[PDB]
Amino acid sequence: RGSHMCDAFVGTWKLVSSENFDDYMKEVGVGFATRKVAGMAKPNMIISVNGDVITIKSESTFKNTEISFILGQEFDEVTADDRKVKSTITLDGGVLVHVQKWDGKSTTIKRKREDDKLVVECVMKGVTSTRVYERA
Ligand SMILES: CCCCCCCCCCCCCCCC(=O)O
Repeated sequence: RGSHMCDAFVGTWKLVSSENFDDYMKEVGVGFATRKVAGMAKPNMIISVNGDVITIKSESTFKNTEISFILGQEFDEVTADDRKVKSTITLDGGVLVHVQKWDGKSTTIKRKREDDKLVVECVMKGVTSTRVYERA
């Protein structure tokens, strides 16, 4: 009912820069055609909070996806590249930390506020991709 910690994430955000995303997708195991088309996308990310439930939507020409979750509570996620993963998202000192597990593999996506930006760091096996979003 009062202000939530994650309120700083709430809003509509647009992708403005990406680094190393193709390499990150390769490490995750994303196939050629999906990497090419997904790498071209300039998504909007819409984040909202309602009680304990955080919703993150990604809208792009490639795919529209949405996840809703409670911090610390594992859920099923079908990713944009059609991985069926088990996901858990927590808040660690202001940073949303999203761990995806599938097929004995794991990747971590961190989302944080930096100045007026929302910075998304995707990490797989030593490869990091940084994606920067600004308010739409
Ligand atoms: C981010 C949506 C468009 C690109 C879809 C990428 C599909 C393959 C990789 C899935 C990992 C998703 C990484 C999230 C990064 C982000 O939201 O910008």
